[PDB]
Amino acid sequence: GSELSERIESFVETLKRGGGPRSSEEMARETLGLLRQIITDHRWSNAGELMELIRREGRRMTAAQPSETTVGNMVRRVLKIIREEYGRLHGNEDFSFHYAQLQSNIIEAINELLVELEGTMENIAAQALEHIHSNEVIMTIGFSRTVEAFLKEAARKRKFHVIVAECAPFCQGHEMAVNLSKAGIETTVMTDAAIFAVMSRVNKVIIGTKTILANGALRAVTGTHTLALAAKHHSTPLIVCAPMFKLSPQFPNEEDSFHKFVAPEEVLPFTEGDILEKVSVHCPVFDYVPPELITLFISNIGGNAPSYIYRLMSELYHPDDHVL
Amino acid sequence: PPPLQAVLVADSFDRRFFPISKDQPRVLLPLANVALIDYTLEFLTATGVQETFVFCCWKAAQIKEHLLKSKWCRPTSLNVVRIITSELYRSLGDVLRDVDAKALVRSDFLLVYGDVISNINITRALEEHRLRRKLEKNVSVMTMIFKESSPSHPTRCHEDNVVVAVDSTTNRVLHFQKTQGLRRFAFPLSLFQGSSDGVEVRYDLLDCHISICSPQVAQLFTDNFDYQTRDDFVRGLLVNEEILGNQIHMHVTAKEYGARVSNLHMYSAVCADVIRRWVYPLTPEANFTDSTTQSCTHSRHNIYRGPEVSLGHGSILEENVLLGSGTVIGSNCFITNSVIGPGCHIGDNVVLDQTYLWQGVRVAAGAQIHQSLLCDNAEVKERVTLKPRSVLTSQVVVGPNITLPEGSVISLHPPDAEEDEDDGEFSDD
Amino acid sequence: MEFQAVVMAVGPLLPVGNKPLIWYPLNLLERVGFEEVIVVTTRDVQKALCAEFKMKMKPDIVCIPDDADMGTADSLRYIYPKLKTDVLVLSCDLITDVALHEVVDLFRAYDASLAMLMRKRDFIGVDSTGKRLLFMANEADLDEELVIKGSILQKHPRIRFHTGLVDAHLYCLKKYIVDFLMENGSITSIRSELIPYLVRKQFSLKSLDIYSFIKEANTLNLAPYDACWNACRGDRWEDLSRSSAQIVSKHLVGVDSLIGPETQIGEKSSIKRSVIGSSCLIKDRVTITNCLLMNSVTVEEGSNIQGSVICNNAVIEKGADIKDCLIGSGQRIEAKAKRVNEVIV
Amino acid sequence: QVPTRKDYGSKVSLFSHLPQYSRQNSLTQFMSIPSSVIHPAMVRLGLQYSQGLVSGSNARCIALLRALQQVIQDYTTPPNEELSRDLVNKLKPYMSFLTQCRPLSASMHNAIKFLNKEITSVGSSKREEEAKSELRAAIDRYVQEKIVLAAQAISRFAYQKISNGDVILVYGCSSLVSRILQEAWTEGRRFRVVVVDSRPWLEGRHTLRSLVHAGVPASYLLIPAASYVLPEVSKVLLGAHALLANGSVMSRVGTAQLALVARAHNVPVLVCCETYKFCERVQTDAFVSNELDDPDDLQCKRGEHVALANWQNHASLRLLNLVYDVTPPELVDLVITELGMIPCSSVPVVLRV
Repeated sequence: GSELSERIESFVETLKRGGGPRSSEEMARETLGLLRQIITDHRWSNAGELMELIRREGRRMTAAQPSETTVGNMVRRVLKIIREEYGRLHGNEDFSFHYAQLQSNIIEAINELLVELEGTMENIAAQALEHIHSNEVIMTIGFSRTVEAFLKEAARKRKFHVIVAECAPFCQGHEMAVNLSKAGIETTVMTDAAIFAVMSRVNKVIIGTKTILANGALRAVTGTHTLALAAKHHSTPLIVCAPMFKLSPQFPNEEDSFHKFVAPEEVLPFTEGDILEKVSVHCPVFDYVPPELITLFISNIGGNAPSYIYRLMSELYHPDDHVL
Repeated sequence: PPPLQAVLVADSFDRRFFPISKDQPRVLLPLANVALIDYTLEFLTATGVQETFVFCCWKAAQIKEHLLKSKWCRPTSLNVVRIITSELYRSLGDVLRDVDAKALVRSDFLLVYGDVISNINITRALEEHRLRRKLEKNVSVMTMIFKESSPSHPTRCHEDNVVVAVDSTTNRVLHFQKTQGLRRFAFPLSLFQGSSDGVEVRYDLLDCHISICSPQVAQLFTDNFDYQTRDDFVRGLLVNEEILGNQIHMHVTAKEYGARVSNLHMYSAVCADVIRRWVYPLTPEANFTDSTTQSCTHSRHNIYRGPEVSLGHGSILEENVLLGSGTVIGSNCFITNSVIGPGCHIGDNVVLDQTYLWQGVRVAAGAQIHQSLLCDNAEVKERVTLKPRSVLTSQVVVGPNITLPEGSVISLHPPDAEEDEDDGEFSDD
Repeated sequence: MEFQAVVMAVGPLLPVGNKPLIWYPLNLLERVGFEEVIVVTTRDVQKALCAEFKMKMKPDIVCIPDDADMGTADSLRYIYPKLKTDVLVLSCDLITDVALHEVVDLFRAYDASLAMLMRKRDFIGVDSTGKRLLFMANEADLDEELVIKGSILQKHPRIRFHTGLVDAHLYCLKKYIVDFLMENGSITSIRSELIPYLVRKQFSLKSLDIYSFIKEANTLNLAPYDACWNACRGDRWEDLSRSSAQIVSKHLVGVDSLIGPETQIGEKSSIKRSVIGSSCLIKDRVTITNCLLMNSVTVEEGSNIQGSVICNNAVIEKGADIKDCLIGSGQRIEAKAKRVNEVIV
Repeated sequence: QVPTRKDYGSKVSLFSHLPQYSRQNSLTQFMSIPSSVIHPAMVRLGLQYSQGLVSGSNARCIALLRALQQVIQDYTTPPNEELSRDLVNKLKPYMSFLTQCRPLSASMHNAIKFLNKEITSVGSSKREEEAKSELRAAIDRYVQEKIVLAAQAISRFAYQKISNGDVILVYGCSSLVSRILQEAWTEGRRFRVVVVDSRPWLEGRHTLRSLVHAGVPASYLLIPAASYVLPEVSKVLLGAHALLANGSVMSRVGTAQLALVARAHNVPVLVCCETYKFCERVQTDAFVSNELDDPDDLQCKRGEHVALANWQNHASLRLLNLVYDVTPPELVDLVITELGMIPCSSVPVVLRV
């Protein structure tokens, strides 16, 4: 009553201000932890009112920061779990055709989900080996921990290069290049205005993305649109290493602030002076790669085309939970 | 560690915003249609302050009633604002004597004035300050905060420059002085006496007024009944440092941001700043305060637009505009850089360059406003043309065909406004 | 031809130490280019300073005696006739290991008009970058309030101050500043009425900058015998690449010292961390000294000393018991107990 | 003689044939101070190149032509040796020195070729005085009728291919494009401009602080995010540091990326180049002739601990930063020059005969 309430408040806070926790996987983990707290130690009797509670909570949990859509699709997945569990123990209306056994069963489903979600990096890693060959080239914009495990375990058997460009709005790919070269993968850094030059010398593009929309048109750290577009221009294949929970059943133009216009004090620093009263410096940190540039999503169940993602949608999130 | 208090003197102790400060205090003016005191409370909650002893002298009733329906008064907040107010005290020094006599605070508060617009995560500066303090037995009492800026940035008004001669080894403070009309600069050569290791005098600081303190600071304020500002406090301290040293310390920040609205020009600049995302996370779309009235939804060109604006035909919004709820922009309009609050009204062919509106304002056709605040309910009639910085507030009215000169503040109170309210600039009574 | 590196020398006196003093600026100006170098002399102690200066081993010089007595800048106006390009003045008193391809590099880099070396009252204000400077003045003019023109603070909003910076009097002037110095007469000193003036006049587009490169290698000396003693103490080790050509046996106590030719050491004498090179009578007992010993020395019969220097034509033998005394030039003190006080000269 | 500054750190495998000169160890260390083998003018210019003082190609060619005017003002003929030959045989090591400081662009190539083909066209019966005067005068006619009458006529052309309300896109520092806009605003028209600029050598703030000093609005965003402005954009007035012969447009590092995305959003691309940038050299891929920059500057000040503090301690890690990128000749649509708005692939038929 009070503990869960202060937890929800602290969580909507540290989701509304900045990045906390850091790794998106850890955000999924804490969202499932909070949702398990709610599904266990709250007040609800019928399954329908429980769905409505998860609704009028997730509305806020996703409207706090409407760009971090890991928590959003985690809510939607627990909703689909409620629906599937209802379908099972019903043997579409929502009557309390069953009781507290439902609670333990939902907890079991969420525990199985949390376990198969903890073992995500290990799966994508142990299946990375089947895409890389000796003496080739791999660009990785930004710094994604999953692409990181991918490219730092697929170097226990082969040797290549990883021309890791850097996200320019605020240089974060540098930590990526360092965390590779400490494992010794002949890396290379450059400034992301240097892509349509070096792209003629690239054998593959393992970008890391924040989300995957329905069409497969992902939503990834900025600049990745122009990288992906140069890749399409050379028809060098992209291997968008994006795990399962980073999926989301929304759609391209179904939202404003698709991007995330962040404090433009890091593009044109404040120390500038007079001219900062007339210019309107922009800063979108999240771009929108169109679908047909992508080629091969390495989910944690094996590769999948781009024009196959809607099946994963219909298998993960219910077709009526697209507005929540 | 113990919690981290923060005194909050929510009353600007000089009548800088006349004739407006008669209607409502300066700690309730809306920048982004949100009250300043909420900006500061949100800053303090973000940094992690456990309690903010909001103090008040002018219109205790108004601030108190506003703040009870805040998002902090409700018991869920991790930052339990406790409002203390009296009609006695009149200057910041009296506030410090108050927090010494009543003996409320315990350690390391944040003597921030009422109305800073900031998002400074000072936790690291606090930690470095506590290091400096427990490292040498309570001889570092005040760790001001300061923002980088080139000396010509428009958020810099003609009374806030602080040419602050600082040692550069441990970022110590040595001399502090405002520049309200100086083409020279004075520096007592006593700075150079001991530490030949460099005194990086700086003119690129922008006074943010977030000076940390300690219980010894309020103690020192009791020691002299003639301390009546943070400014002259640090001046007197750094003058008679030789006995009872208590050396100040500084900590500049580069990638954060923070200002303090003093007069209306700095207010204009800082409104434009909070409009153009310059202080994200604090920005309208995020709706840091929990209300549906101004729950805006971001858009391209930083042209915000709240719910139910129902703008008309050919009304081409240009850039940096906000639009609170309920408004209705007429046909063939043109708005840019404005901040149209809630409940407004607009006519035809009525440009609004750099203006600012608050609520209830109802501009009619033909008007051509510019850079000019218009306070609550400040109706306007047709075929009028305002001019820069032409404030007009608090149910004032302007009549047909009667423009105004350049700087012409008009309102309803007789002797504080430079004109009076009537069917124009003429016929005052 | 780009420079004509004249060398200020205005009031033996100068060529003191283990090597002649003027030899240090002259070696600095003949190690990095400068196949020609002008020197200046006056009638301060003799018009004929050139006669004895011509005993050197790098002759590519042009000495010029002058009138009775004057300052420094007036000497530059004196030599102005034979001056045609960017001047690089020095001070005959300079001992350092500066890569002058730093200072003149800084001058030639930003099309400047005045370089100057400087080593860490003299209120000197260097900008944030570390090279350009903004505030130069000594408290001889300003009384108790350091003043600053508000314009230079608006332009360069981060002025950095340094208190204890010893100048090294090296310069690299352009042409128009020397022409200015010639047309005007009110200025009778370079580093005291030109530098504060030139800085004071940042603007006359024809702007005129100035760049005071700071370093930590070595400094100059002067008549201060403390400074001279310390400078010789440092140069004893600095002379490794700047003895080097000597004919001596050294059969007693001495190591890493300036052991020069035209002498042969005997035995039974212990003085290390000392300086005795050419013309050495080292065969008698000499106790622990660790100090300088100038030219034309004469001492024997169980001596002793503690951090002191004895000038030309010195005679203190048969039990020397004194500490920190400057034995004069031509006095012989043998039977007396000298305390820490100086010698009558 | 003049040494050869050793490379810095380690390049990238695909770039062994290119010099990665740093900025600290300049090439004034190992020379005489009153420069003996090099002229004082040329050593000044080579230095203030390597420091990174003049970067805009027009500024490059201007400073070079002025230093060469100085050299010609102080050249003496050795006895029994013609001017028109010993002058060139003396100018060669200066060019090798400039290359040792910061590799020559295309502007300097074409300037040097003009000079080495104009000097040779002076008569052997011409004394040093009149020939030196005519050399100075020809250098002035050059620097006047190809970069000061060019910019004029090109501005007059691009003033009639710039509509109203369209948000012209620019890229970084360029004398010609900023002159075009500062002249196409104050001649009646009105528009917007959105400037992009890439790090580390953020040479766009130049265009900014030159635009918002003539009134016209602006907008500035790192070239990554330029995949997002391009919905609005109605022209792309790129800057080009060099033109080539296969039609390509070799310029600063982002230009290629920008042209590609601005064609895949369908906004028409342009460039602006003057008659003296139309070299005959061709280059399909911007890897065989670049100018690698001091790598140790990519490292930005993020948070309190710079991510690349100790850079070369890591064995495998190998920074680099290209400074010249080529656009394909198929995206470029215009090449505005003082003889018209010639199309892309029609450069070697026109600006070579």
